[PDB]
Amino acid sequence: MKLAPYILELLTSVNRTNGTADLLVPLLRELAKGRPVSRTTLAGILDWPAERVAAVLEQATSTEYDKDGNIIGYGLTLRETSYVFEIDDRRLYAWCALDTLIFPALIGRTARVSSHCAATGAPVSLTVSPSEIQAVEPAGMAVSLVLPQEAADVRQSFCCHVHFFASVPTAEDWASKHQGLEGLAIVSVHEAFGLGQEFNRHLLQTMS
Ligand SMILES: [Br-]
Repeated sequence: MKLAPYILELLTSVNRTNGTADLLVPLLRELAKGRPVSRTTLAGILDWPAERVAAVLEQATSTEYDKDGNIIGYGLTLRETSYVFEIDDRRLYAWCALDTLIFPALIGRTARVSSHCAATGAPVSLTVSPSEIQAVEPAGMAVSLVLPQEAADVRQSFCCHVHFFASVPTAEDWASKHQGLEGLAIVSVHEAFGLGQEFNRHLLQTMS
């Protein structure tokens, strides 16, 4: 549908803290290897002062850490979620449905994505490559969107309301019960993948 309001707010959230975009893509690529990522490793890859890496990360209040303070989750995560993101036989996870559609282009890999419909519990799965989706099951799979909020916890304000559904009508029935969610909208998974492509396009512009 008319997804400009979502594109816009998603970008404002990345652009809100300088360096977030420059750090995101390298971190996603390293996490995609399936192992925890240290702050020092990230500094090395970015050629940034440690102080700089640390400031960006402190603004990203949903970031997940392990027992050593290594990064293990930033959209893409090693900690189990409802969104399975498998790349060459490494099972990783994503914070939400839209993340699984965005990451393949950013890490340059095709992913076997699977979840369950948030309305009915039905299995859903698809193959997401940098350019396209395939093997969409069910064909009519849908995604919920809400509007991102400034200075709100990203996982609790956005990611946790952005689900896969077995169909648009199934998703729309569900949405009619959750109209308190700001900007709640239902789109097809193809529309959501398109939204991810526009996000990624703008993101790569923001980068140095
Ligand atoms: Br609009």
